[PDB]
Amino acid sequence: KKTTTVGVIIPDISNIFYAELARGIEDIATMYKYNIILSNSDQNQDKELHLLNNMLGKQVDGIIFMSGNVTEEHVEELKKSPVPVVLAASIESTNQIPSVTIDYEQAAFDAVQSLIDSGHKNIAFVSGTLEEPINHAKKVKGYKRALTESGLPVRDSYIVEGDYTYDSGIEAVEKLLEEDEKPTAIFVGTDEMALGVIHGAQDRGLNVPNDLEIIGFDNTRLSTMVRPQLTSVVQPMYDIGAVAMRLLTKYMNKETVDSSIVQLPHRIEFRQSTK
Amino acid sequence: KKTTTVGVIIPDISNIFYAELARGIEDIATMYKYNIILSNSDQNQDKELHLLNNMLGKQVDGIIFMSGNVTEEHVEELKKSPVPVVLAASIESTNQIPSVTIDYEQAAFDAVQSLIDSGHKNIAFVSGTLEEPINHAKKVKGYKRALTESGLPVRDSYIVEGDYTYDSGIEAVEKLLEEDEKPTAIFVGTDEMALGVIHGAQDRGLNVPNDLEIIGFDNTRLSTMVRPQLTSVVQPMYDIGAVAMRLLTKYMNKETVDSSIVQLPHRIEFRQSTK
Amino acid sequence: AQKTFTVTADSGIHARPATTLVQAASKFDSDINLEFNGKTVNLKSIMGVMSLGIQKGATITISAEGSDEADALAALEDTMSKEGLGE
Amino acid sequence: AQKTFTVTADSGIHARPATTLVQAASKFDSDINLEFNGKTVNLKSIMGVMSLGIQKGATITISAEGSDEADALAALEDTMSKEGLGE
Ligand SMILES: O=P(O)(O)OC[C@H]1O[C@@H](O)[C@H](O)[C@@H](O)[C@@H]1O
Ligand SMILES: O=P(O)(O)OC[C@H]1O[C@@H](O)[C@H](O)[C@@H](O)[C@@H]1O
Repeated sequence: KKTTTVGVIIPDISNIFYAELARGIEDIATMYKYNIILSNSDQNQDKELHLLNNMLGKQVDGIIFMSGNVTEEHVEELKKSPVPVVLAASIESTNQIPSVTIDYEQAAFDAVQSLIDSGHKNIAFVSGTLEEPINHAKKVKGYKRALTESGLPVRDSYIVEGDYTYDSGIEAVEKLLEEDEKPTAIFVGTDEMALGVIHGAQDRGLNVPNDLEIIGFDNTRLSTMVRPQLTSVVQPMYDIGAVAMRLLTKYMNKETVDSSIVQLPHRIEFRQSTK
Repeated sequence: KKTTTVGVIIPDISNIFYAELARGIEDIATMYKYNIILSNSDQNQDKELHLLNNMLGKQVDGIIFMSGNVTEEHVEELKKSPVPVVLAASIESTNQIPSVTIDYEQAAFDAVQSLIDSGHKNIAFVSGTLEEPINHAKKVKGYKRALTESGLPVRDSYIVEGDYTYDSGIEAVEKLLEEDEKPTAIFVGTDEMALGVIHGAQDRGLNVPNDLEIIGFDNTRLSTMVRPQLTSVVQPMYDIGAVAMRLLTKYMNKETVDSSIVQLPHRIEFRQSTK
Repeated sequence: AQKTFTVTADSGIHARPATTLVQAASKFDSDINLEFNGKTVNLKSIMGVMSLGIQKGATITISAEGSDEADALAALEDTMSKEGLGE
Repeated sequence: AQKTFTVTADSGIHARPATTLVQAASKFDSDINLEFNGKTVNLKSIMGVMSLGIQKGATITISAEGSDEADALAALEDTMSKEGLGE
């Protein structure tokens, strides 16, 4: 009936972002004597839904699911699952499915607010795929809210979407630099794109942070592998995977659960891309 | 008797290097309807040997093993395994255990040779943990052989070991720059360290590649996320994992195997860290 | 019964885009091969295709021999550009 | 029955070094807790310890109450520096 092995569905294990979450999950599974069956979905809803059956059809004591877009259809099938399912670094509005993340909306806001407190009025936002709820529902809103609350304009041409790749980061700054009212600060929704934003601007000759201040998100290892060193919002990738696994072992072993909706603390690591 | 799930032992899934190999393995396993049970060992021989039993004790149709140091004791237990075992990006002198890699020694040599062909006489080598055979048995030897064959001195103070971290890359250049006869070119055994070598030198004010040319190894995504863009020896991480898995499915399904010792082609991607 | 291309992918024919080109040829009946630098391999084989190490700028010729030649060759030409490999 | 430290780890008490500090306290019988910013949690709990988000430079106080207090507290002080967390 029970195998002591949990299945984990992930968009792409080769991405440092997901690879970090996987290490946390794996470590805790090990700690609590569980085995993991990892499977890449590549953000393909069809693949994702299919992989769900597979894991269940191989009877696993649990499921940790990660995805950039947990749709109503996903939620429906996840509620049907015979075993405990915990979402990691992913969100669905109803909160019916257990999940571990950070307060994205609040973190985006704090990020932009620090740029405003620094005297910035023209602040842009280079975002990842706008379709994904963490982006349009949270990060974007946190960015906009910081603007409005300080009584600043909320221009849509100041928001350009990338695709998480370092190159899109480059293409984003150039597009933003084509604007008449040049931004003086840029909040990027991901470290890899922020590196592209930093480089794309240094290739255009501007200096970071003198001509343009920048802030990234996740605080991956890339943040320290840039010059200047990237100021970045901290999302504890490992902790998220670790805690999401622990939460899962609580459901699996029927322990006392305080809340199935967990938001780990976030902060900002100020480095050199900001003044 | 058979589960159609192979076990993979890996030092650390969060490292981009191993995460890349894992994606290739996973993709091919999927293609051939297999499941994977990933487990981190952290280069701990005790952990590694233990994890071997675990996988076998859970009856898996195969095992893909990765490690920086496959010792005689490891080989002994691997030969004892009831199921096909293929080594990925790892080596053991006897060639008794199937493996997929590249010709490390030849690749290090080609790397240094191009620096010599470019007019360099004082060439250093920033290496990873010297204890690991790929380093002292291959990369180092390829580096030395390129030197001797061109009738150049083989100074040991020109070889400093890092620990694969970006910081060790920084510490390595500074140590190398303390040398009386400053190197004009540096071959780094890993992309992450090469970034640290590039930055550590730009922080010391020198210019790459004018004052110092640099070449890395692996050609990860970091190579293009630096300025200048890193010239790097190409090791197809994904292909290595993919092919190592395919080779494994050949043994598992008893297909025709041409050779259990595979060395995929390597080349050098010349970018900006070289002239 | 065949088409020739110039690989545009900066990564050449490797990694996932190579697993994709293999997957595609495998969905046919004909006998699809890859001709490169005077070496021909089975385009339905991961090891074979990845053992060639086809870099960017190289010239390759995919061949098809079977009851669905044109279909394979045409679908692959579509995969070639769909995957940004070449044309 | 307790010791106080200043976290030196630039990453603070997180990730593996946090899983290690948890693992360590868990190897005892006493009741080990972590005191931070006026909040105490069970040092043997992953969620508890990671829900505090202890950054670098913070001051924490690990406490022990059991038949092996000094042993736990001493072993943890050793883990504290062995892991570069603080002292
Ligand atoms: O690790 P980095 O480069 O900051 O990238 C993280 C991002 O990587 C993307 O692939 C994910 O879709 C995002 O959700 C994630 O935040
Ligand atoms: O991906 P990068 O930064 O080039 O690092 C690769 C290296 O990472 C190290 O951790 C491994 O021990 C090496 O064997 C590997 O070559």
